Amino acid sequence: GSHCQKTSLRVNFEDIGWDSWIIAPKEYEAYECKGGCFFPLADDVTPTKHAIVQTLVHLKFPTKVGKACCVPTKLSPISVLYKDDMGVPTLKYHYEGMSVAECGCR
Amino acid sequence: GSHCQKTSLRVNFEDIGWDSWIIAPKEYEAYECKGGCFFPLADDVTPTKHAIVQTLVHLKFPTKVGKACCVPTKLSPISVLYKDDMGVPTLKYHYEGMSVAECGCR
Amino acid sequence: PPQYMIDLYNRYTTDKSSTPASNIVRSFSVEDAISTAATEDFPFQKHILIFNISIPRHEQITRAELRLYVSCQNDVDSTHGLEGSMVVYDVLEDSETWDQATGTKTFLVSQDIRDEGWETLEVSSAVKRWVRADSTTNKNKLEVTVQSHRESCDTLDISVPPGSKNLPFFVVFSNDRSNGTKETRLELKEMIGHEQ
Amino acid sequence: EPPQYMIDLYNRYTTDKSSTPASNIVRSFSVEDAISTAATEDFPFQKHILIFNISIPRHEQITRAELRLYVSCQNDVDSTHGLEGSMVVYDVLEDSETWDQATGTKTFLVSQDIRDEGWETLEVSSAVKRWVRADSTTNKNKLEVTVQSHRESCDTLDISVPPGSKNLPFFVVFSNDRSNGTKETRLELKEMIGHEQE
Ligand SMILES: *[C@@H]1O[C@H](CO)[C@@H](O[C@@H]2O[C@H](CO)[C@@H](O)[C@H](O)[C@H]2NC(C)=O)[C@H](O)[C@H]1NC(C)=O
Ligand SMILES: *[C@@H]1O[C@H](CO)[C@@H](O[C@@H]2O[C@H](CO)[C@@H](O)[C@H](O)[C@H]2NC(C)=O)[C@H](O)[C@H]1NC(C)=O
Ligand SMILES: [Zn+2]
Ligand SMILES: [Zn+2]
Ligand SMILES: [Zn+2]
Ligand SMILES: [Zn+2]
Ligand SMILES: [Zn+2]
Ligand SMILES: [Zn+2]
Ligand SMILES: [Zn+2]
Ligand SMILES: [Zn+2]
Ligand SMILES: [Zn+2]
Ligand SMILES: [Zn+2]
Repeated sequence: GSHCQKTSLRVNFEDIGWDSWIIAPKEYEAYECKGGCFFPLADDVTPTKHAIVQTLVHLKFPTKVGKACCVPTKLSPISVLYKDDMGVPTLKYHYEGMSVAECGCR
Repeated sequence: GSHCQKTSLRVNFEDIGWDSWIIAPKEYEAYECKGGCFFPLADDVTPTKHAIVQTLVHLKFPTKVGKACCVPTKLSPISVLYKDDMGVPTLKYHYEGMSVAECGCR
Repeated sequence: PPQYMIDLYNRYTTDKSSTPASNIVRSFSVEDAISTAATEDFPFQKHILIFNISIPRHEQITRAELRLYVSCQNDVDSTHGLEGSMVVYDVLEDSETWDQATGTKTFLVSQDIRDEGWETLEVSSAVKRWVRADSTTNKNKLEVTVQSHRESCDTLDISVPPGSKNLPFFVVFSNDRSNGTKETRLELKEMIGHEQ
Repeated sequence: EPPQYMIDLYNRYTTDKSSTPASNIVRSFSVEDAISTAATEDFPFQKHILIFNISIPRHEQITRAELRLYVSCQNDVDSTHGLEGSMVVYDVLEDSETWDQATGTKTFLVSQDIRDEGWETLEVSSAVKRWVRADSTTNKNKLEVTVQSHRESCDTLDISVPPGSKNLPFFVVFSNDRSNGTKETRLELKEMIGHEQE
């Protein structure tokens, strides 16, 4: 709850029950976006115009409008070996959208 | 705190002090994304793989990991008349990223 | 800021079914004006209009308009008529002696005038050269000559400085070379400056 | 159940991140059924028709296909006299419920000389590419493998096939996406939502 930034998040597929179809890896670094999008929004959170507007509106009317949320911007792919819906073993070098590359306010 | 969805949000530039450079319009519909990204995440919130993973992780470790945030997806442009830093009157038919087109969980 | 820009805004918003050709529009008022009265040698009004047009390198302009206010300048016997012609030149080389009677000019638009009011001159070519300055020759200015005809006003002219009303100004239509990519990037940085 | 070949491919891809593979998508298809005919005097070689269920999504563009076979002299006595021969795989176009090789229409894929007992890799990309664009008409999605034993070798030199349970043939299909990952990640998402509520 300070500044929107990427934090460590190790995800074990056994824990979330995805070990039933995910063959590899057993666990991976997915990362997490923590912190708030407090005024002002700087370059380092890649804000949108709406985010800036909403933040100012929230600053003006905090009881009616909430502030922008700290969410992942671009996501990084990982290598994944898994079984298809048909049970077919499938390996993908770029399984897009599994881990956080950058964070930001939206 | 129900379902991630687009809600109405009327923004007056006078209220947020942007009347100093924004000439037109005086106010516009910017919209806002309200609601929570509760399990399970469906198509109507265009979730990412990370969002799905984190949501499941949240179910397992709610005290350590938070759930996905309801944020704007793609943004719609509006027509804006304004003065440059040099004081030059500027009109742009597509001033991108001013209002919410779709919402989703990230 | 001219209401011409405001009406353009209203035009864009009321006609959502009809998208305009240009996204970016800017208004540039005249910075300075050098006026020379008609002589027997050169029977017409001469005006050198100095502007400060500065369009970002990453932008590709499409059209430029020079808006002038044609009016019989409150002469006695002004009911005798208002009819003539006017010509705008892109000034390459100037000279602090006379106007028209010196320097190097490139003819832009020839305009016949009748009604008192605003005239629009399509002088896109001149501004495009101003954008690609390439240093060297000092430009960013143009010369407008106003020719009064026989059966017309003796003081037929365009309203210019040091006058305070209906002064000349530029209307530059522009788009982005990166098709809006680099544009919205800088718009964001601009907004962040205006944020705090 | 998932072949260790697939597992090793993962380990290869992950330990060598500095060297990106030519193909992103890799799938393993085990043999569905096998029709085996022993060598005859008329046709002195082992005949196998291997029926698969190769199904690659239409929006995907496959690049390579591998047929993995286990070549072995079937525990014959005096097999120590040597183990050397060759094998040929044909893409079956038109089949016929009579004999193998001795009937139907085939289009030749790969000729392979064999020496070591173990797994062989056959470049049979063409056949699968033809199978993807099935266009109904001629029923395919199957191929014929012949195993030719040479003179100083085993009379029972063959590939391990069903109804055996060990070292069975399988396909390895390498593929990329035509839509450059757009339609790919869309369906991956829809599938994952299914695995979300799983
Ligand atoms: C006229 O426009 C020019 C831009 O072409 C302005 O010059 C800029 O001035 C700022 C601040 O003085 C400098 O940081 C920039 O480097 C200048 N740009 C160039 C290209 O020189 C100038 O200030 C404007 N003048 C008026 C009166 O509007
Ligand atoms: C061979 O593979 C095909 C395609 O993968 C399978 O076709 C499936 O048929 C079922 C019928 O209930 C459909 O619900 C599936 O959607 C089909 N698959 C696809 C990818 O669309 C076929 O079942 C497989 N054969 C066997 C014997 O398992
Ligand atoms: Zn919860
Ligand atoms: Zn647009
Ligand atoms: Zn004379
Ligand atoms: Zn005339
Ligand atoms: Zn004429
Ligand atoms: Zn007369
Ligand atoms: Zn720009
Ligand atoms: Zn040979
Ligand atoms: Zn024998
Ligand atoms: Zn796919």
